[PDB]
Amino acid sequence: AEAGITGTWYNQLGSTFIVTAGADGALTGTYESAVGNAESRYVLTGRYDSAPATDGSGTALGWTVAWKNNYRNAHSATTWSGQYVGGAEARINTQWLLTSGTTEANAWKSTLVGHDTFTKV
Amino acid sequence: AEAGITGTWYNQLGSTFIVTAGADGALTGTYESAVGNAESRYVLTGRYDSAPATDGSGTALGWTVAWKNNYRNAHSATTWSGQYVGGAEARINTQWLLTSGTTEANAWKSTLVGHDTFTKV
Amino acid sequence: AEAGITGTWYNQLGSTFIVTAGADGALTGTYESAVGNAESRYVLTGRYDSAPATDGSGTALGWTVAWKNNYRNAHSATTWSGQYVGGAEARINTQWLLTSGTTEANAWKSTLVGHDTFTKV
Amino acid sequence: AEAGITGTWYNQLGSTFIVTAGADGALTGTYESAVGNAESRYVLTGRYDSAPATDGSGTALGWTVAWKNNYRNAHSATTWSGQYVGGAEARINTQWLLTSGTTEANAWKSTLVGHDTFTKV
Amino acid sequence: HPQGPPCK
Amino acid sequence: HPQGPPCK
Amino acid sequence: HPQGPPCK
Amino acid sequence: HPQGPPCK
Repeated sequence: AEAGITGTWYNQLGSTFIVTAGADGALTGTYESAVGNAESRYVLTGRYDSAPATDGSGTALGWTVAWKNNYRNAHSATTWSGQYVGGAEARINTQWLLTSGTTEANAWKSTLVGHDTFTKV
Repeated sequence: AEAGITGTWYNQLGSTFIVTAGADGALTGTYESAVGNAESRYVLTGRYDSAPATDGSGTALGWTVAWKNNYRNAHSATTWSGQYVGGAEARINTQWLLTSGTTEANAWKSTLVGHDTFTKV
Repeated sequence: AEAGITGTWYNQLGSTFIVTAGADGALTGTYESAVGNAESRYVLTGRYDSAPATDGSGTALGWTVAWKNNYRNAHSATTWSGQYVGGAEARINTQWLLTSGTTEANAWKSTLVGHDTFTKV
Repeated sequence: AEAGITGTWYNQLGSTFIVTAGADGALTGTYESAVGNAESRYVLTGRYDSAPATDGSGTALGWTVAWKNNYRNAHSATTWSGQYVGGAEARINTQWLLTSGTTEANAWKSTLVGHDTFTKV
Repeated sequence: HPQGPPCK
Repeated sequence: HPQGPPCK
Repeated sequence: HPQGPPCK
Repeated sequence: HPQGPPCK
């Protein structure tokens, strides 16, 4: 984990996320939306289990991205919860929740759910 | 938001979370499990929409807690995705994902889903 | 369960659902959207654990509603997964998934997640 | 849809589900757990949008399985919410919720969330 | 959407 | 689990 | 659980 | 939305 987590990860939609896993569980980095142009970067912050494992389990982690930067404000935030599996073909398998700020009448429809698999390739 | 978010929040299970919302979207604080004894504190980090709103919408936010500190290592992490509604009775309504690190055979059952409503009282 | 489940249930949004729990696990009934006018009814079908319990556990159940009838076609379906707790104040606590049919480019945003608590009052 | 849905579907875990999509939205069939031995079959019931589409959208559907039959009673139920995409390589992409009946103290951890992709091959 | 609250 | 209610 | 993969 | 695929 940690050293294995630090780096660039790509998902099946063309998004790129670059993160540094700190010694004590911190996750810091940026998320880049497709196209890959400057203004597609958002800050991400999260945490991971720095002491995961005699039975080959994955490392639990999660991070959040608020979709606001100096070019866009999508008035929403997404959190990814999942685990890191290292090895020849390491991957981070996640499920995410994307919540948009709504008025109280639309609160019932404010959150979408999905899943993403990130690889180093 | 921001000033309205900073403070102590309590949920319907007896958990307490204290956070500081930074000027540029950062969320930093600690989560305390019930009982309220020292060793029940974990670090939390997240992000929120610092520029939410002419139609009374809530402020989207999310944060993560890895369940490891110097007394416990539950080999899991939880992410909360939701929105902050301020006013007389402010609240943060969330849905969460709790993922435990598992072996690949148990990966299909690694994530639980729930919802929490936090109030200042 | 079964006899305790059969009846009318109401949720915090003003929706009404009337169901019959069959001896062998079947759940059949109709869901009515707010207002309560004729054209607000949709068919629901589901299943429940007909043999739940020496430790006061709830009864797991789930049902589906496709949002199409002879007045409306919202091109979506919702499934509710939860458990029935009987007694003085019986309730069905659920989490739901609402998926809309989308083109492949919007598939990533096709499902919303929420929770509902139904009571007999 | 309907004719395209009727048949046998397999997921990435080795489970098989056989369903009949009725003219008016009904979904009826059986779910078989891996191994493929008799006692691995459970009844499934659901609904789908019988009138989905001039823009190639998928067909929304959902179904429920209560994990009880004459050999096993896992005191739980799962609901799958998703959409059917037909064509050369048809598939049903879903997200599911699995709820177990718990005592009230464990209700917060009663539901797991996942996703499944079913193909005809 | 039919699953929502009254719109009122 | 630390995210739960009191166990009491 | 019956919804899982083979256990094998 | 910035979390989506390319729109292309």
